[PDB]
Amino acid sequence: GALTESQAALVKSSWEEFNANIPKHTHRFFILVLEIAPAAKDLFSFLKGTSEVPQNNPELQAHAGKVFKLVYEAAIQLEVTGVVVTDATLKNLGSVHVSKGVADAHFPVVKEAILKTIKEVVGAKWSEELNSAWTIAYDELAIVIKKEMDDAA
Ligand code: HEM
Ligand SMILES: O=C(O)c1cccnc1
Repeated sequence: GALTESQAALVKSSWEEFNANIPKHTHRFFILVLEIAPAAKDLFSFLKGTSEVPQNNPELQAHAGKVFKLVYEAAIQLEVTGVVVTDATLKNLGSVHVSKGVADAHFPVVKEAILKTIKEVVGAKWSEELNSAWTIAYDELAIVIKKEMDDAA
């Protein structure tokens, strides 16, 4: 697909849709995560000692938002420029993932959790062309973070 002018137009449009509801889309996101992999719970400070995923924990929202922003930004960057640019941020990310005891087999957990979250976010407007466009953008960004973790470990 590549990211045509037509495909990027599709990712931007769908990200704008996600931001429109951070406490929902981010709590869903942690549930999709614990559905796919339960043990992941012990990883997160704000999830430990708890029995369910807190719905209004600011720490938790701030946390999940930041993750989706990072995947959008990556898609536009692909259409316009043709690539994903690795900065300070992407590298610090790689450090903290290792402190917290996170591995690569964890990544398809958080991907499916994000494609499923966006399919849920865009509903009937969903196209093969759009799925293809976020898939392309996650893959391309994960390729970069995994790359930095392996560097932070
Ligand atoms: C392209 C995919 C990913 C992106 C964009 C991303 C982004 C981030 C960011 C931005 C932070 C720090 C948040 C803060 O300062 O507020 C963080 C922390 C963390 N990440 Fe991820 N991440 C990704 C994949 C993963 C995966 C696959 C896992 C494993 C399940 C994971 C587990 C964690 C943990 C345990 C922390 C520490 C949270 C705490 O303070 O207790 N991440 N990540
Ligand atoms: O909340 C976090 O810090 C988080 C969630 C998913 C992936 N990475 C980090």
